[PDB]
Amino acid sequence: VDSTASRYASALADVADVTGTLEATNSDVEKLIRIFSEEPVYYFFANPVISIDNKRSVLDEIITTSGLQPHTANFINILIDSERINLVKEILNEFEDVFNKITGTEVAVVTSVVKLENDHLAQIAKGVQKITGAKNVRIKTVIDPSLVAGFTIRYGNEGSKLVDMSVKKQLEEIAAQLE
Amino acid sequence: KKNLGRIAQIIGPVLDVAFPPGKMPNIYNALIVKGRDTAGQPMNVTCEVQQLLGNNRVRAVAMSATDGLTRGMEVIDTGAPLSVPVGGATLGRIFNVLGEPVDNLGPVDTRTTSPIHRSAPAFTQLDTKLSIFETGIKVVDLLAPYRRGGKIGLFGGAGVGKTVLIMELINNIAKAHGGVSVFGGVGERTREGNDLYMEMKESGVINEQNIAESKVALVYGQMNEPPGARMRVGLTALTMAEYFRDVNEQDVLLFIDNIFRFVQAGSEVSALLGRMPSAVGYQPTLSTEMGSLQERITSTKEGSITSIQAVYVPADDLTDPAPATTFAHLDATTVLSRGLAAKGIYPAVDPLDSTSTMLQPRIVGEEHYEIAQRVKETLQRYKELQDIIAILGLDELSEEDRLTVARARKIERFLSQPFFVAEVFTGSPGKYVGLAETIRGFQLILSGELDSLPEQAFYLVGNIDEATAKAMNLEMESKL
Amino acid sequence: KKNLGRIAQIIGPVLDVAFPPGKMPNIYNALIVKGRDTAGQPMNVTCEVQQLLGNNRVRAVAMSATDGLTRGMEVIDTGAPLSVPVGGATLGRIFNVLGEPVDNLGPVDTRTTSPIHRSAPAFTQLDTKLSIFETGIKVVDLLAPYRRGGKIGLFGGAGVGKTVLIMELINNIAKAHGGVSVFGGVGERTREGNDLYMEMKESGVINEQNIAESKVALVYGQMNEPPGARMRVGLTALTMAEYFRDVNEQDVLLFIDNIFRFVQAGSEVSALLGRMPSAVGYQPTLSTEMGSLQERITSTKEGSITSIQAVYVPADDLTDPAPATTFAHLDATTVLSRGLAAKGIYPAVDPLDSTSTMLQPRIVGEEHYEIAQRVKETLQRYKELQDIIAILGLDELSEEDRLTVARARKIERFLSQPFFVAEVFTGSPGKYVGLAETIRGFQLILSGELDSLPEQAFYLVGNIDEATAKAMNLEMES
Amino acid sequence: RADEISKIIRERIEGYNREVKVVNTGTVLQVGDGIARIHGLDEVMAGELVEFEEGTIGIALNLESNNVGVVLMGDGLMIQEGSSVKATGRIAQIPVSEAYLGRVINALAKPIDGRGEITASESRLIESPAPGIMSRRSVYEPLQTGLIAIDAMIPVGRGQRELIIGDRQTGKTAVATDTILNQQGQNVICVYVAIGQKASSVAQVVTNFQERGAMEYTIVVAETADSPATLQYLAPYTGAALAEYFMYRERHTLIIYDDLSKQAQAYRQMSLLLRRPPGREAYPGDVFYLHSRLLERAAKLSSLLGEGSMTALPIVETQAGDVSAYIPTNVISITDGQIFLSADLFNAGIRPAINVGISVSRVGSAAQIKAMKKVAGKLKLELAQFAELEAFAQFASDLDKATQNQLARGQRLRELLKQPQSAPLTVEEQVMTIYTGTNGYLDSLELDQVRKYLVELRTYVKTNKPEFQEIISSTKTFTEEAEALLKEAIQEQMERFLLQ
Amino acid sequence: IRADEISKIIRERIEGYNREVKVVNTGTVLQVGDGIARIHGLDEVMAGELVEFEEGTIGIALNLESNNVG
Ligand SMILES: Nc1ncnc2c1ncn2[C@@H]1O[C@H](COP(=O)(O)OP(=O)(O)OP(=O)(O)O)[C@@H](O)[C@H]1O
Ligand SMILES: Nc1ncnc2c1ncn2[C@@H]1O[C@H](COP(=O)(O)OP(=O)(O)OP(=O)(O)O)[C@@H](O)[C@H]1O
Ligand SMILES: CC(C)C[C@@H]1NC(=O)[C@H](C)N(C)C(=O)CNC(=O)/C(=C/c2ccccc2)N(C)C1=O
Ligand SMILES: Nc1ncnc2c1ncn2[C@@H]1O[C@H](COP(=O)(O)OP(=O)(O)O)[C@@H](O)[C@H]1O
Repeated sequence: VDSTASRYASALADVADVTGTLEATNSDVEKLIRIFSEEPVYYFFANPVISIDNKRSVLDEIITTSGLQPHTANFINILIDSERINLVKEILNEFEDVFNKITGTEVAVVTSVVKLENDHLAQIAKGVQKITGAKNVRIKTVIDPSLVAGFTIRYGNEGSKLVDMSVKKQLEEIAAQLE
Repeated sequence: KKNLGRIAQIIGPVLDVAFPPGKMPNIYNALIVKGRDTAGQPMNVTCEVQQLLGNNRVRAVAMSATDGLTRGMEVIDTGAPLSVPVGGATLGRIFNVLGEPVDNLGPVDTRTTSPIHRSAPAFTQLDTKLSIFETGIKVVDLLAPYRRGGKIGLFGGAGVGKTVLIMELINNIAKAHGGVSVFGGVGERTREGNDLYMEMKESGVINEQNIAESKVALVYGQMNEPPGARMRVGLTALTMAEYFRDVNEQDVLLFIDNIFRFVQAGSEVSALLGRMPSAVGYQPTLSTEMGSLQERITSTKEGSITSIQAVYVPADDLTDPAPATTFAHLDATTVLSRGLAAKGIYPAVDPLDSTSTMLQPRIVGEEHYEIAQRVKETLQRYKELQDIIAILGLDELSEEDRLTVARARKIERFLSQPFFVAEVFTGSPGKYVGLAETIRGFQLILSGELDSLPEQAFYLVGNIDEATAKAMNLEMESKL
Repeated sequence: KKNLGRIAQIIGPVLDVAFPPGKMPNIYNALIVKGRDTAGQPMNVTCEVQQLLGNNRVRAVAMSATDGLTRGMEVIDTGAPLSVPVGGATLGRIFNVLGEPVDNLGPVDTRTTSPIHRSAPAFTQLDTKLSIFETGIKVVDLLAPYRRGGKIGLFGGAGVGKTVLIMELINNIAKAHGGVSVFGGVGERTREGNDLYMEMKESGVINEQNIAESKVALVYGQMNEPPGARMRVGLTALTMAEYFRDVNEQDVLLFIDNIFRFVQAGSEVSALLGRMPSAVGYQPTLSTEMGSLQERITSTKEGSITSIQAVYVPADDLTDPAPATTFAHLDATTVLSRGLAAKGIYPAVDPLDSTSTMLQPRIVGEEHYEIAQRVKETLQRYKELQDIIAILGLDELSEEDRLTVARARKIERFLSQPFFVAEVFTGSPGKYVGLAETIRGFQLILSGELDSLPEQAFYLVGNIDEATAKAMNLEMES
Repeated sequence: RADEISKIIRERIEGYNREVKVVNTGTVLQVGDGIARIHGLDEVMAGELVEFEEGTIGIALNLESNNVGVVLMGDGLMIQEGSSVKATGRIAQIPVSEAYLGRVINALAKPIDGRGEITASESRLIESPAPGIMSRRSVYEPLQTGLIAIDAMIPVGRGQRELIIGDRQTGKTAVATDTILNQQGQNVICVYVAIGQKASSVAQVVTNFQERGAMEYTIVVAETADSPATLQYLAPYTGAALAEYFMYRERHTLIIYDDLSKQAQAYRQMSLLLRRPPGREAYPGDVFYLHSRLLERAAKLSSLLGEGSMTALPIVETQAGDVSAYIPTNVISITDGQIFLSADLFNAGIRPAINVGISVSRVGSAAQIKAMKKVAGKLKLELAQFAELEAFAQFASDLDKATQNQLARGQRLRELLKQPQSAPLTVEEQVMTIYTGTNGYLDSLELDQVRKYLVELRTYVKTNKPEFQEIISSTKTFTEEAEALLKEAIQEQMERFLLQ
Repeated sequence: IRADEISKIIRERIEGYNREVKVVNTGTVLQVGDGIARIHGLDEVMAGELVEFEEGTIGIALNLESNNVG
């Protein structure tokens, strides 16, 4: 994806990769996400009327108190420097996907009528790993009562591909009659 | 080959593919997209890198149809420009943009191949000989003497007769030419190409019985093809003919039709590639595109490429940039006029606008030069007088004014000729007319020997004795 | 609960409203901004959703003024498209683009209401009834006959006579019209609106008392209205007319004046909405925006809508896209000319240009067809000889050429007819002359029995008998 | 029997419960006026149909880096933002069979006549390749139009593109309708595609066809001005595929696109709604490829392919006679000759207003028979030269007798070519007409008695002598024997016309 | 979706951001096609100055943009 968010995120992920500190950066990114979720933080950091100096100074105090990887502190200084600071939330979003595509830990989202057990979780994990070829499979768990009785899994670099069987059955069997 | 790319964006025949970090294709290199035929088998679609655009991504134009090609597909980097098979394995065979055989016969002998994108010959390499050849068309051989070993041009809108004129020229020059002819079909109708091929079969040119006895090689960039093929079939046929002239060191005939469709395809592909539109819509890279064709097409010491190519002119406007640009590279130019085409005078070569570089005394002979100048003079007098007559009336002119008007109408009739291939259009048989016969007839018609014959006796006649006999026939028909 | 949203962008009529993450409105839904004018709540600020711009927000165009709307206004969603009152409550009243009665009278009954966005009638529900219709305008009755049930166009520039022509047609037809008419003004003068309303009152059509029976409903969006209004007032009038047709099973008239302001309003809206512009300034969706209007006007198997739509031709250029796309949709076009209007030959219809599809013998009779072809022939020959005569004069022409030119002068003057609604400018009482006298008079002029008469005898007369009487006067004044 | 058919349906249901497949489904981002940027969907093809939540079909045109530009095939009203859309796995397939004969249909091959669905098993793609160089042969059969002008001077042949270009109300639709209606005895399949036209106009056309008899072998691929841009754009290609189904199966076809300028206008609209760069005058650059990809599929297939044919006769409109416009010059470049209709000739009486001086036919005598070629091979050049001779001799005061007689004969020729509406002329009438004209028999009688004498002569040969028609039908050559018969007949009818 | 931002230059800056240092000694080729090439670095190059690509292709620095030399 050619979005400047994806560009900066892939650059940061490649920096962390060539260091070997991928998980150490990923933790700090989980932390930076919940930093920038608070609206005065992002607003102060994004609005141009606020001086670049005290922007970076509050940034320095956040670095000191929170604790960030050296290159990630360097990079948030880079964002404040180069004015992609409007794309901060988007960069912290795209970093997850670039990390997943560096690692092979593809996230597949299963939604059934209820929660399922670890046996079915490992079954769908093995299925996803055999059909995709991802070195790891991490599964998101979300409930969907709109389904009648069945399980629905999505996967892909985005959640594009999908197999589903709860209500799809009802639709395909009513359509072949109301054709 | 080893570095495999991933299709990232497909906007029609303008594609975007990403590559591994440091192994990126080169500009003009070829890419093979591992496509998929509808039945699940692969359907290989070739491309050609146009623009390295940053972040390991390159923009390549697909030489084939882009439909059916999903994102993230496999792409290779061949490592070479589009290479085409050259030599004797091309004679008698119809080709593609990529040099593939499409006449449904044996596969060509790949053994000799030469990449399409190559340089022009150097300044020391140019042959500077100046000589005209006989084409058998009256107006051509008199007013626009074509230059043997140069570049000729056919300008006009559609339906005015440059494809029929190029067929007539093929008919007259191809078999008399002792070497090999090449025909690059660029952006022309498939039935036009098929009729040409059926004529080249029936006329025994290709000698189908023994392939690799033919003296012709056919490349067709039809109009159904995407802009990539319409861009590159000219350069394909040019690389074939350039091999023929380089190493087989023989004269070549390189008919091109249509050459405007090459610039058309460049203009279609430009804006989507990322270029800003220039004037009326052509690409910014128009002058250098036409350069990369024309300056590659030139006669050298070894071989001589004679190229009779036809320039489409949109809406008969010579101000249109691509016709305006070809004019600088074309030695001998002929312009077809819708007036002459519509009035019924065929071929419709507008004489006063058509000019050659060969019409000079030391080269064409003083008699040929003086008669050409007198013909142009009388026609120019006629056209400078025609609207004044149209308003005033015809009686009120002087003796010499009415005289030159009558003679110029008769000359406008006599520059018409029945063509060998235009039989289905005229009904009469085509006549080959020699240069001596033309010069003599125009000398007579200008001096006023024939100054009592019907003007209509000068219409669709080859020689001048035919015009006298047709006057006799009309004179007897009036007496009956 | 209707889902409620705030406003984010305000750039003229364009209003970008942020809506809750889950429930966004659909295309063309009536959005109602709350609004806060000087003293109280002007809820009248009404929009329609045009796009969906992602991230739970949509784009709207305002049918009202937008000045004064601050960021953060609450906006409800009606859930259904813009619906206007239809039926018998609308008869004799003036409405808006919004269907709010500006007739300065009681409210209107909202029992039966119809949305402004309705699909075109199906292919089985049309009809192929080829039907003639006389207007009493000589040139209209002869060289471009009008079709009952089909759309008609008054193509012309500015100040040439489209409004006077359409008013003359209204006087000739909509008075004795046995059905029920609907007049919709898409971007015309408030003066013309008030004048038409006063005439509809005093002439008795809009009955002052007893407004239940008027057979005419006015729907007006003038030229001072915002583009969001001037783009939908036509749809409003169209929904009223098609209610009459589809439900009450009546034949309906619909005089629209004029749809070029509909197109122009569309262009002004699209430039604001941010679409890539089509030919030089128009919207990309011009053909579809026009056709969505036009294809709902055609007659159906129950009732018939015979609409007469003036069209303003910009800079007197028939090449411009809005004329270029309206010419296709209309059934019979009537091309006015500024040249004839300046030379005084009124109405300023270009005879050769105004070409109907009904001028066919199977419809109009062989005599009508033949005389129409002969008039078209002779006027064509004069149009050809104009280039010569401009420089030379009529003296240099042949006997047959000068004959045709004299006949064409008499013809192009006999085409002229004084109108009842132009009686204030000409002073001369308008004449009504139908087909039985039209065909006969033209037969005589092209036969040449009246060759002894001058030209000025045929100028500004209704019948050939009145022409001859004026000739007798021109020979009484020695 | 309501339960037993339901019993078969239930027996299907127990076997039709679920099919496992990785349906590629994405989220909708932006919905405006027929175009929908879609998120997700990275394994979709180019031009693959997607089906939305409403049931609205789309076509995935622009596979951008992040989103998927998708044109809707209909309205975007009920498509909710964020709702999911599923890819189908097909690329513009249409059902096709013999049942379409007589059925006006939408661009999605949906019967808008309401006469039930079309029994169509086999499916052909909307976009197909054009027949190659060896998948065709030279055009040699004639395609009769009925008009003396088109059938003689600018002929049209089975397997040739021929453009009907002209102004408004200049008879283009009438030319196409008469060319279709003349086919009733030649056994070809007719297709009349209507792109962005009045629903009432289409209703008039289908009424005319149904009551004249031209519906046993005609289809109508129509969508009106209300229809979406992508339907106005897909109508000609769907008509082409419907015709090509027959063309491949050893049939001769005739397709008319009335009109093409509305298709190019809709394609321009959707190109500009996808934010593609606008070229010259808001048309995209690839509009030439748009028209050529559609037109190069009308060909005359070779003997190995069954010698099938498809003659395309598209219709365009020029505004005020401006041939120099973009789409007019594109179509006169792509088609194989063009027929220009002039409002000038229309007003001046010349109907149908064929302007042959700027009309051409790129097939020539191979789109006629031996008889019509013998009678009118030189006629176009001689008639253009006589148009000059009659246009130039208005300046000279007095003419010499040869030129005066040629001028009179050319004027007789001009009176011959007048053809009324809905009147076809057979090949026998056409041959005898061109003969009795060109051979100088009408040089005597006046320009107005010319046409009535022609009618009387053809009526005379029809009543008296059948062997003339028998010869020109069975042998198809204007033999010396047939000319002897014809000259006898012309002399007899000339004497009869004199005495009467 | 910006030029000059190639996700490798951002890497190099993330490594060496400490303060903005002169980089005129070097220069890299970001985008190249149809006769032009956008070039990074070269912060002291003049307008009109010949810039010499590796492999021998001379160029001329015509329009110096924000962070790239056209
Ligand atoms: N029958 C007529 N007799 C005399 N003058 C006329 C006639 N019809 C029109 N006119 C002239 O036309 C002018 C205005 O015409 P009209 O308002 O009908 O057309 P318009 O200006 O195009 O309408 P609108 O501007 O409302 O679209 C008047 O000045 C009037 O003199
Ligand atoms: N051969 C003919 N003889 C006499 N009249 C004709 C002939 N052909 C067409 N016409 C007349 O021309 C008129 C318009 O014809 P037609 O509808 O074909 O034009 P068109 O090009 O379809 O117009 P538009 O541009 O609106 O589509 C018809 O009313 C018909 O009477
Ligand atoms: C001085 C007038 C023009 C005020 C404007 N009003 C309008 O133009 C009309 C009334 N519209 C459409 C509005 O409601 C306000 N939006 C504007 O268009 C405008 C347009 C505008 C542009 C540039 C300068 C001034 C105004 N508003 C700013 C207005 O309030
Ligand atoms: N020498 C000729 N004699 C008669 N007609 C001709 C001649 N040359 C061309 N034509 C006419 O031109 C028409 C086709 O023109 P064409 O040559 O195909 O145009 P273009 O050269 O632009 O393709 C043919 O139908 C034919 O009638």
